Amino acid sequence: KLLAQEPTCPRDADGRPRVFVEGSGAYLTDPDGRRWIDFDNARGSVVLGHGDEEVAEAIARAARGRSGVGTAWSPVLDSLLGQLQEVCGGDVVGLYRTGTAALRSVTCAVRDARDRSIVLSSGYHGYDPMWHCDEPFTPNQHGIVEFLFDLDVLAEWLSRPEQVAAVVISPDHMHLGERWYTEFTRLTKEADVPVIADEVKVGLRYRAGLSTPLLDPAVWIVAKCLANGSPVAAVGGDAHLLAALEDVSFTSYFEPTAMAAATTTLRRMATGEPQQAIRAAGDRFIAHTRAAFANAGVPIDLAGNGNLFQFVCADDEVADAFHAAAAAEGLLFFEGDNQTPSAAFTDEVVEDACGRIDRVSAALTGRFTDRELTEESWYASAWGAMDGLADRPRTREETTAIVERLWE
Amino acid sequence: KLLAQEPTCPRDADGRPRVFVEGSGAYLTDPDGRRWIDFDNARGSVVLGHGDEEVAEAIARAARGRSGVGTAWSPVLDSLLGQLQEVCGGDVVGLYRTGTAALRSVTCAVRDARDRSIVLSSGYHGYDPMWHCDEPFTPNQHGIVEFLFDLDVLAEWLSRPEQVAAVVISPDHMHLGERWYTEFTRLTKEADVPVIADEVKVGLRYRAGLSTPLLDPAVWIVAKCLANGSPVAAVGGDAHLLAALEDVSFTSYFEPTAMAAATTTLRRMATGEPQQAIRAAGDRFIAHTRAAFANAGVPIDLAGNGNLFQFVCADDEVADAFHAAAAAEGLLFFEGDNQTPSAAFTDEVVEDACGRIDRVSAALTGRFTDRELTEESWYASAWGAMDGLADRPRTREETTAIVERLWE
Ligand SMILES: Cc1ncc(COP(=O)(O)O)c(CNC[C@H]2O[C@H](O[C@H]3[C@H](O)[C@@H](O)[C@H](N)C[C@@H]3N)[C@H](N)[C@@H](O)[C@@H]2O)c1O
Ligand SMILES: Cc1ncc(COP(=O)(O)O)c(CNC[C@H]2O[C@H](O[C@H]3[C@H](O)[C@@H](O)[C@H](N)C[C@@H]3N)[C@H](N)[C@@H](O)[C@@H]2O)c1O
Repeated sequence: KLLAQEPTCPRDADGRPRVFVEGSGAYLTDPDGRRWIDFDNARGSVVLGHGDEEVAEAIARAARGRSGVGTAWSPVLDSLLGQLQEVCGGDVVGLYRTGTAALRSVTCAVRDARDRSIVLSSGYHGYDPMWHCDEPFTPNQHGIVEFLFDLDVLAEWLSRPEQVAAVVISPDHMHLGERWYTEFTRLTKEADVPVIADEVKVGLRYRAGLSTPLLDPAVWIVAKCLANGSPVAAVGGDAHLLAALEDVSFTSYFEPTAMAAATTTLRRMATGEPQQAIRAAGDRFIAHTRAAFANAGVPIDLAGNGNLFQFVCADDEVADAFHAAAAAEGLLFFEGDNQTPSAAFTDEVVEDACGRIDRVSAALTGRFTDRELTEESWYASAWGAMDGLADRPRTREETTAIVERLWE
Repeated sequence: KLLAQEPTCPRDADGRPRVFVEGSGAYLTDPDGRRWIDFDNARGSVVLGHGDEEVAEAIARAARGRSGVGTAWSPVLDSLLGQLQEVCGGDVVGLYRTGTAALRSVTCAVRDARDRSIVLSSGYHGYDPMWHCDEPFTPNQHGIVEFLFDLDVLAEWLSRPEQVAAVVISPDHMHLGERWYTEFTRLTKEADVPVIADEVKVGLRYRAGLSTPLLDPAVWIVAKCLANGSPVAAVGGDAHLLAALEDVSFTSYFEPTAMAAATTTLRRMATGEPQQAIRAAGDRFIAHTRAAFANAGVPIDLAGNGNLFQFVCADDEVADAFHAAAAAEGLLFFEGDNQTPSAAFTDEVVEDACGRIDRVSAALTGRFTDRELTEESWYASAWGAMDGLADRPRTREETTAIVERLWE
């Protein structure tokens, strides 16, 4: 009753937030003492594991004033800014406390520098009202055009490039591939329109760098993979497009525990070693789960890879039964969205999660053996996770029909 | 050269950031080993003291997952929301990572609830471009009218009340008195326009509550005094005006170290004891300093009280000389803005600081003896610290003239 906001979090079947009282590594403990395996991981921001020792020791020293104070520039900030630039590229870098803040600030800065009114957008960019819209493919009141990753619509808007300030996309790699990114970049280069790569979720997710070399971003944003859940986002890119960032300052800019979490996490993420380990362990869990369901005739497949994957169910009913069965075994999934294991998802935890998937499979057998994975199932589950249209061959009339089905 | 932003921080006379390696209580240590007394305190967000051990212990435990994880609701959140509603009041509460984000979210929500386009504003509300304006007393492109705490301009805009969604003010108590607040509240009650009290700086600063009972805010925001520098801001007030906050969610919402810092700090700030101790200690420093300058012919006075005060210098040459002399003695002032001691500013620190101020006064004696504080000195100093016009008697044409001198 007290809380005016509606934060995204795991919720039970009746909509009330699931309470977890402690966590460590890959395991969460609920009030009754039951241990769950976390695949949500603070919506993908805990990439090293809950309570990671090295980060925790750095945070504790920073809370005791040993590595700088919030009053002033600290010795470690230069190394943070320098490594961000080495890993992600760009002329200049900037820092924020949320992805929402970073996305609003850089989009306004790029719009100002370009002196053009229209921004074309696909993917989620945060909660700020500037992104709200009543319908896709047309400007909202802030000049933003949602194009749902549809390149026919994008091509049309870019055929009048004079008025387009920038294209901002949150890249997805479960449902968009080489073909889509090659044509996206071809179109934007032809229009000479700068691209803002919103890599809040996928920046540093797959390797020590941005998510695909097929994109050529003028500006990038990363956050979830940067600080093991502490509130830090970073931006970088072309100096003239980010000129307006000179007016950005906020009180907690130099707060030392966030600085400790970001520097300690980035030094490790910049080696690529956590992403490689997560990839191997997650790949094993995916392969085990895919074969389990296929052998038991459960109509649920997987998209993505070990770093970032999602469940594709034939229908809503299937997804509901899956989610109840998963919860009963102590698997904590981000329901209808993407699963992002952390480095704490070791070989032993994989074994444990596979045993829990074995029991979910056994609890779903013979209930939905008839149902097929239709094109409708693939678009609906992709729409939940990457917030637009999957790259699957389709007619223009089919685009309209999908959007009519799925738009909120 | 890497940073695209210009964060507010102590800088030397050439504009380069002063670097500090470590801090404990009221003392900072610089790279050369010199100890400085901090009056800036992360722009007033460190109210207990750098490295406060009780907060550090709670942060360290939270960093190890001992009371919750960023994935999910936990009991620490229930207690925090309850503590906020108990100290500040209101129907509902919400949380943010910065004062800037909180102010933008509540202002948009209130404007949408009121279905009116004009917001009247005084004081600083954060870095977001929605507050940028070319001229005072006229609506910017977002419908916001800056009125610089001038109640004659406010009365003019409230004489046409039907299009005024809200009045948002950052209360000042160094240069605005009881008479200002009683007339402000009378005018806004008469127009039936809700008041948003931006108490990011002054909320809990002076007592265990908001800054003055002479305001009747429909919505309040606090931050600086909440978490000893960790990135937490809170809002609350009338449920119907904050209904759009149901759309607010962000990835780090459940981040446990920030919640640990806030619950621990707020528990101490809710007793009123830290603010009483700071008031007493800061008052002793102010009295000593005012007399040191006065008895040496140095044209520098002080405004405010022990919780929050500022220097008022005859002119900018005096202020520049004062700031250079202060840094030479290891006093770390928020230059040209307000000083906010922490609870680590104990009597032993007061005595040290008074000796340093004696040396500052000695360094300035004889340089500026023939200069005096004018009304222009008071308006210029107030403008830098509270971002509007001091409450001194003046006509409407004198207001225009002062603003023409000070508007940047
Ligand atoms: C790509 C991207 N850009 C910006 C942000 C905003 O960052 P902050 O949260 O730090 O401000 C994010 C945030 N990612 C959160 C999830 O967004 C989508 O899912 C839904 C959210 O769960 C919900 O809270 C929103 N109201 C709607 C949104 N569609 C993604 N499906 C999910 O994968 C993300 O974890 C970015 O991801
Ligand atoms: C009252 C108030 N509301 C909102 C904010 C924004 O909070 P966040 O910083 O967490 O986003 C603040 C912040 N206060 C910081 C200082 O602001 C003013 O000082 C100047 C700033 O330092 C500078 O960055 C700005 N460009 C201009 C601004 N005038 C206050 N004078 C200073 O006293 C504050 O400490 C609020 O204070």
